[PDB]
Amino acid sequence: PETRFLSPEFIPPRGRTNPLKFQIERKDMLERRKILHIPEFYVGSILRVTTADPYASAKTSQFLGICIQRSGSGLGATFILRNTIEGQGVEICFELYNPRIQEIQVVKLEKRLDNSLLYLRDALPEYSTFDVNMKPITQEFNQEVPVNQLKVKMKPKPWSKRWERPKFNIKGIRFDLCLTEEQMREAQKWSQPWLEFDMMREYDTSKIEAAIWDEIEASKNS
Amino acid sequence: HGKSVTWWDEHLSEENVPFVKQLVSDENKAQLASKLCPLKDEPWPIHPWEPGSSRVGLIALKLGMMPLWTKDGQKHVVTLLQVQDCHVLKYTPKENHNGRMAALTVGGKTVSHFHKSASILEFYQELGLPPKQKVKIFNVTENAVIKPGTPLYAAHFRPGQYVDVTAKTIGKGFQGVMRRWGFKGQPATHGQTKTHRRPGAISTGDVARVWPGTKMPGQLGNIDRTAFGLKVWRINTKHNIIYVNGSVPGHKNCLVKIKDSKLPAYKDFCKNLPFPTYFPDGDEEALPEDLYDENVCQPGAPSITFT
Amino acid sequence: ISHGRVFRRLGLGPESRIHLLQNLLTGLVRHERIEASWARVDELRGYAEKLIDYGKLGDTNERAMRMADFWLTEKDLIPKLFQVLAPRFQGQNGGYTRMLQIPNRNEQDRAKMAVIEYKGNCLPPLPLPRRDSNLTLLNQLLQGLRQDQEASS
Amino acid sequence: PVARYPPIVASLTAKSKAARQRRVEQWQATVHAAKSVDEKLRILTKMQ
Amino acid sequence: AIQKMTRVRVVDNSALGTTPYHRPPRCIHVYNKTGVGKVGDRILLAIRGQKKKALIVGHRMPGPRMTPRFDSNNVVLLEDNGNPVGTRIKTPIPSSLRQREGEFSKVLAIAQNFV
Amino acid sequence: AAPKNRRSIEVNRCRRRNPQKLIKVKNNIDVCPECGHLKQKHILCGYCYEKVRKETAEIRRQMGKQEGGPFRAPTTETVVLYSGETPSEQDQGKRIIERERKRPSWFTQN
RNA sequence: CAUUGUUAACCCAACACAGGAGUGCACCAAGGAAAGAUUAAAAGAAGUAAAAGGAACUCGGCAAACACAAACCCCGCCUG
RNA sequence: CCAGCCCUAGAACAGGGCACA
Ligand SMILES: [Mg+2]
Ligand SMILES: [Mg+2]
Ligand SMILES: [Mg+2]
Ligand SMILES: [Mg+2]
Ligand SMILES: [Mg+2]
Ligand SMILES: [Mg+2]
Ligand SMILES: [Mg+2]
Ligand SMILES: [Mg+2]
Ligand SMILES: [Mg+2]
Ligand SMILES: [Mg+2]
Ligand SMILES: [Mg+2]
Ligand SMILES: [Mg+2]
Ligand SMILES: [Mg+2]
Ligand SMILES: [Mg+2]
Ligand SMILES: [Mg+2]
Ligand SMILES: [Mg+2]
Ligand SMILES: [Mg+2]
Ligand SMILES: [Mg+2]
Ligand SMILES: [Mg+2]
Ligand SMILES: [Mg+2]
Ligand SMILES: [Mg+2]
Ligand SMILES: [Mg+2]
Ligand SMILES: [Mg+2]
Ligand SMILES: [Zn+2]
Repeated sequence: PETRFLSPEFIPPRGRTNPLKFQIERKDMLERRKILHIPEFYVGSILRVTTADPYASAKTSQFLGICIQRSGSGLGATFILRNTIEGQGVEICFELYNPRIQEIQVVKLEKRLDNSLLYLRDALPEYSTFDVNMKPITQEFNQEVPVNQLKVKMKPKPWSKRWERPKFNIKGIRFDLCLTEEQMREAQKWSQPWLEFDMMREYDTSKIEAAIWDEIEASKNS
Repeated sequence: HGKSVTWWDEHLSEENVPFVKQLVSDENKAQLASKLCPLKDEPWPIHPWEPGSSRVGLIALKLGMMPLWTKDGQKHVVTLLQVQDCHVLKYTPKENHNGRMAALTVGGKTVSHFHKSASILEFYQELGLPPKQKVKIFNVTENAVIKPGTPLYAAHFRPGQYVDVTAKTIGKGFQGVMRRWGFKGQPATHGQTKTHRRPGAISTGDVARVWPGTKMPGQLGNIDRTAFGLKVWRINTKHNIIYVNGSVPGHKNCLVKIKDSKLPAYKDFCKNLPFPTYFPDGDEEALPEDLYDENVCQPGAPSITFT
Repeated sequence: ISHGRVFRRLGLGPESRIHLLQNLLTGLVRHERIEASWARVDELRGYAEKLIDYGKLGDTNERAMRMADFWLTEKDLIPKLFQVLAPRFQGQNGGYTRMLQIPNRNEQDRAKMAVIEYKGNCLPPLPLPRRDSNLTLLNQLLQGLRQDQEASS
Repeated sequence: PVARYPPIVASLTAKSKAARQRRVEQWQATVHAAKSVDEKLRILTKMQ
Repeated sequence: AIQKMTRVRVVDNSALGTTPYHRPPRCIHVYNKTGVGKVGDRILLAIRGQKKKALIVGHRMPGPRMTPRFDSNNVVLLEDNGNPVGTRIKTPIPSSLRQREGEFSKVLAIAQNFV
Repeated sequence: AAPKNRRSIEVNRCRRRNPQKLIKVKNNIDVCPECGHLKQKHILCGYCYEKVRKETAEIRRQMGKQEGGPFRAPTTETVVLYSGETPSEQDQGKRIIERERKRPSWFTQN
């Protein structure tokens, strides 16, 4: 069976903006995708993006790295790539629908245990080093985007943020080696269990996704 | 006689309320369809463009914000203004309004009849149009007058132009001085007692009073503000959307008065544009779906690269 | 500034508000018609709608099961919720509850009180404010207008 | 594939008499689970 | 964003950047009118107890889109006459610096990596 | 801060008799066509609501007396019937409450 | 087979006061309710979080803080 | 015209909506 994959940018926000703006922006982003092939990728997959830089030797500039996070709504979708170059980690926030992008190539379609793995700033450099000249990995559709269960180490405290707080809900961090039982018990004082059973702060966009899927199919058949 | 209050739903029935809604809805639809072709019924004599002439504006609805990339690689931020319904309600003569320039009254989007008073409803009945939400006045010259009751389209402006935008900003209510005027507060914890956000001294000693121009906490946000010199990039004809560069004062889904830029640098730019307004019946030709500027990177682009 | 907000502050904070709404929803599910403060009932309306939507989702859905386990404090209501209220609401989409403002409480607080009630309950009907009969003057004139409009087509 | 329902026992942190009885049953089960008769008597007679 | 009292890291191979010291090289003053410096603004440093000039290569604050954001405030030593005292730069450098070649000619001539 | 002088009765009246502080007359008052009492146009009738509340209290008291346990809730639908009534085929299979009082006028059979 | 004390939600603080209270028992099998009902303006008190910087504010790193460390002077042996 | 219900409008008072769905 084939599972439908809707890109994160097509999901409109929770605000009360008029849907006509979202329709126009979806039409424009589909017309942009008609020329620029934006492939399928999730949080943690490794990509290579080609940008048009005027001040380089060649007009094209390649950058390969792991996707940190993707966020936005419509034509303003952004995704952050992380890569360690000669010991100095570098993060670049690319825009999906930018005209200066020449080519996007997913070299390893792979998910991870966390939807927003911003903790790579505090992780060890071994998990941010990636070979720029790596070869693209082709997988079969029946693999269903295998989720990589990789427990990541951590640099000593302090960290960039408080990844131990329940507001992040992170599983990809190996806490039993870096934090103590007292710290774990203290970090639970900021837990809000009622936000999971609130039943009202959720965003249900089933019919919205259905309409967007129908519109995308119509644009493809056009 | 202590007469009570009465609304339009109190005395109606379950079988009459939908009938009334439909009877007003199809009436408004028929009126907007009859007023859809103004150039064939009785248009006023179109005067030629003059160097010291001005043009009427529009009243649109601020939808939201979007990015827009230019061919040079730069990225600007545009705001979408939807021209839902722009109708010339009444025309006040120059001598009767200002003595220098004539005045045109423009109405915004359609609203319900069941919440307007008797005088406004009588005016709109004598005009033949449904009531409008926001009613604005535009000061134009005596040669760009239009007959009242004529609809206006977002094609009134062409890709590449400077305009002005007037609207009520986001009213933040009675706010403190630090948020209103930007006064700095006192230090947080070096001993200050009940003074973390106070404005401090408000005047001097020998004056024995405060001056009328003293900045103090008060109402903030709900006021008519105008931004000048906003460039328009893209004009959508199908949905009547205008892409105005920069920030537009006013919350989303609000009415916004658009007019030609009265800046001295763009005073004589109305020469190539349609002088009275955009008449779709005069040219007998349908404009493209999206009128792009000479620098806007269109959605269908070859992914330009530098050379 | 309080722009663009949907939840109102109640109790001693967020968790206290959640617990108060939980108790009110438990009482509503148990008695099928309750009365409280107008703001509390207006807030409880949406939570009750969502609870009915979750109850209609089936018994084996462990998500809805644990949701009802969290919300319904008295566990003798979850079988009731899944086998009385959810089955009787199948064709109805969002018309599950009815809220009406009652006169102010006779106590000295004089608070604005409302009553919420699940439709199709085994209780006497509330004195709902009904529309006027079609035999009224204005309704008869509108019926004449409707007949003329139908004869014109 | 099978309806999994929670037990119908009363709550534990409530003020009701059923909750008090449940707490009584809980400490009685604690006494039952106690291993030595010394600790059993200690828990049974710690109240004065 | 690099301002006063920021502990920066000298990248280019120089004596002042290689010899350890009992105090890290902190900032002195941003030559821009705003007290906040960005990528490509001349800065003053107090390295090993003496004054020197430097150029900001990269900072840890998220900047414009498609702009690299490093994990350390890397700066390269610069002389008063506009010449870098170092020999070569190993860490990557944002390609946006090559826009203004007139003022960063000799500083970028020793750069090996451009990102 | 301390007041400097005693405010005169003229200014006192001009302050505490302004229409902003006077109780405004509410003109949304109407009569209940059912029982003839008074009610507002957006609020239920107090008399009718009191009748419904008394009847609901009696019904709930009887349905709780039927269930000798606090956590013994009905697992099926419930139906209330009065003297002079028999459960029909559509009313069979549900929990039944029986009242000695006759069925009032406002309560519909349904 | 004498006489006396066997109640109580209590005493002292002008009060049904966020205060002062000796001893034996376990931290609940015993006591109570932070909210009169709304809206969520400013300022004020408290808490939580905050990108880049990490004391550049200030007499003073006062308070606060993912730390809760090492040293040098003045005065007083130290505990009190 | 402002009973009532909402608001990106608001301390109260004011202001804009409640016909397309
Ligand atoms: Mg506001
Ligand atoms: Mg400050
Ligand atoms: Mg002090
Ligand atoms: Mg003090
Ligand atoms: Mg303070
Ligand atoms: Mg004077
Ligand atoms: Mg020195
Ligand atoms: Mg006693
Ligand atoms: Mg209290
Ligand atoms: Mg209170
Ligand atoms: Mg309260
Ligand atoms: Mg405040
Ligand atoms: Mg604070
Ligand atoms: Mg903190
Ligand atoms: Mg900080
Ligand atoms: Mg930080
Ligand atoms: Mg200073
Ligand atoms: Mg200082
Ligand atoms: Mg301290
Ligand atoms: Mg310390
Ligand atoms: Mg320390
Ligand atoms: Mg001593
Ligand atoms: Mg009004
Ligand atoms: Zn009545």
